Amino acid sequence: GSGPVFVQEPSHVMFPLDSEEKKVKLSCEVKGNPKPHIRWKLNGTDVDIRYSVVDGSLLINNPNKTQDAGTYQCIATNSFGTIVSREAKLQFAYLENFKTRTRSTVSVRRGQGMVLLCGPPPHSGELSYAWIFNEYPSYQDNRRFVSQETGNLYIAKVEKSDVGNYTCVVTNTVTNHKVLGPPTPLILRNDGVMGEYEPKIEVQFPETVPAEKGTTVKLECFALGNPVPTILWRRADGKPIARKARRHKSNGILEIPNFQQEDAGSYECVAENSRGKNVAKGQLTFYAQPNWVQIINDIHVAMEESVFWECKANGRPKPTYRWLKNGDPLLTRDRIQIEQGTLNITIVNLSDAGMYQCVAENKHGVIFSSAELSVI
Amino acid sequence: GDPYWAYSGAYGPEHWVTSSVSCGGSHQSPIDILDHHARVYQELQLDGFDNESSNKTWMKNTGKTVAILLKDDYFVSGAGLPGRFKAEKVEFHWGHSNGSAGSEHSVNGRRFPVEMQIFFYNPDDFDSFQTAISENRIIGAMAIFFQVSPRDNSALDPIIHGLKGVVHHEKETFLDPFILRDLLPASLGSYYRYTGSLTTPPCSEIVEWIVFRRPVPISYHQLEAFYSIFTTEQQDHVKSVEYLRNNFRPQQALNDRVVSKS
Ligand SMILES: *[C@@H]1O[C@H](CO)[C@@H](O)[C@H](O)[C@H]1NC(C)=O
Ligand SMILES: *[C@@H]1O[C@H](CO)[C@@H](O)[C@H](O)[C@H]1NC(C)=O
Ligand SMILES: *[C@@H]1O[C@H](CO)[C@@H](O)[C@H](O)[C@H]1NC(C)=O
Ligand SMILES: *[C@@H]1O[C@H](CO)[C@@H](O)[C@H](O)[C@H]1NC(C)=O
Repeated sequence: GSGPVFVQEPSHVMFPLDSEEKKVKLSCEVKGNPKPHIRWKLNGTDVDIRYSVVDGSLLINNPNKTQDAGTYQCIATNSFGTIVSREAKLQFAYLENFKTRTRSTVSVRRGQGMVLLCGPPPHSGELSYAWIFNEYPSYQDNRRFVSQETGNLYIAKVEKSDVGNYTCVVTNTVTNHKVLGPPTPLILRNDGVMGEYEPKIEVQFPETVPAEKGTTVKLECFALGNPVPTILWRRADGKPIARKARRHKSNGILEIPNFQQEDAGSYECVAENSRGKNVAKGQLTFYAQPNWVQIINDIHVAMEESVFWECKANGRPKPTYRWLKNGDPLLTRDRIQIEQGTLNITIVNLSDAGMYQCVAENKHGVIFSSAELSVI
Repeated sequence: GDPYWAYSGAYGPEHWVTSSVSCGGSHQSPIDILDHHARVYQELQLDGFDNESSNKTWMKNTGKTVAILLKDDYFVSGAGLPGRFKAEKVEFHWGHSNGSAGSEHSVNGRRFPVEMQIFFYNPDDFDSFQTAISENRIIGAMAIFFQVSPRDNSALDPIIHGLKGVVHHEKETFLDPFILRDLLPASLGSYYRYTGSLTTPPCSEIVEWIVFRRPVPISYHQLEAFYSIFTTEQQDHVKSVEYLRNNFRPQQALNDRVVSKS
């Protein structure tokens, strides 16, 4: 005598495309008496079973990024009612080789600012970047900087020592796989030296930066310029940047670890040289996905009694709530008062028995809590 | 869709046709205008040109030129134009130093240190300049020459000041108010008219050109502001910061066309 309870609710799955398993598993193990029946959704449409389903879990033979990558959800039902799972993403993590195996020789003038473009191949998963210069890691400093967002190598002011071969090294942070691009041979063009000029901020952080609680948020800023620009980070409001923040040696990346509310607000990067100044500005806005503070628990109640049920979640922006009964949205009606994360039933009847879900959500995430109302 | 092109190099003007086939047309711009070959038209009327520009008007370094996005209503009619034309933007062409040749058009072989162009569309026939471009509709263009002068032309002050604020590719700035009329020659009486094209890819042959005969003055000091502009260029997997200089298209053959002269 019990409605469905999640034993193994769908979790995010990272499948390495060049794995050796011709199969991936999406879990949906549920316990009830009677034993629940289970169905699967993908991108909001039903999975009409090379798909297999064992003990509620969706088994895919021959996974294929194209047909299989997406957002899954399961729904479990027995005679006592229905619950819906959280969403789970199935992700294929991969990194292709660079296609073209050949770079044209490029020529730049002494004193000139330039960017060597990585042009990373098709991939899925977060990438990190390094360059190789004449067979040795390319040294970074105030004059040379590698972006971890673009993977580009920025050279503020080219000097004679920069002549040689450059290869971009790209690493998929999920599979730990590395790929090398074709070397781009670079030479001095023997016209003049480049004259002097204002810094040009060539890579920078966005005007608006969502900054997730607890994570490390990374801001970039680097400029081309002759003389080589200085890069300065500050908060517009004059408060000191937190000491926990880390600066890249070229000063081109500010990293704010364990991001918290007080770390938010407007940041500025100032690039300056003897010829002028430019500034990149952006607002970091703190956010947090919802977290359960109070869930609903099973209720056993008798006819004509009343019922008050409440769930509570934190998050930023502050979560709103909505209710499901047996998977369908439940709103205020006769006998049943639904107000944010609360449900009030004045006089219980037999028809009220069912599965209920209290849902908490903001822009950034949705969470579910589930319980059974049973009547006697 | 929008092929890379530049004012020199492997993607320079001689090579535009390789990716933008209309640049190879026979009704191309710009041209040298030989006065003795131009034939001899309602009067040119300007509307709105004397009004002060609004604070919303702004300037952008596009990498090819410095552009002024006009936010007020300026209209031109007459001079053989079919109906009324409204101004969309202004763009500039210049040399390298010391008042070197920077114009696109010339008159009797005479080039000028700068050429300013104003681009127009018929606002009644079409709801925007970009649609006009899309449909290869007729668009209007005025070409105004600048000529070296011993002292600063105060009328150019807000434009020169703006140039100082957009040294690099992609920089933008608002401008101090200016009188569009005062960037045109003192005498509007003498001008030439012909049918030609955009002087940049895609080189569409949809342009009614109004080339004013008399130049507007500019000092060597003011010119320095144009020469101080930078752009960026591409080579295989490299982007570079370069002087923006000599940003003009070479001249093209008249072919079957005649120039009219007011
Ligand atoms: C994925 O599907 C495409 C066509 O939809 C197919 O060409 C490709 O081989 C598949 N990829 C893998 C790794 O099975
Ligand atoms: C599901 O939606 C995502 C985009 O949100 C898309 O990337 C993916 O290819 C979709 N999967 C299917 C099955 O079409
Ligand atoms: C750099 O490497 C290229 C091949 O990638 C080679 O042709 C060239 O000689 C190297 N540069 C020098 C001058 O050693
Ligand atoms: C609904 O439940 C709340 C419990 O917080 C109670 O105070 C309220 O009186 C109930 N509403 C009705 C209509 O009885």
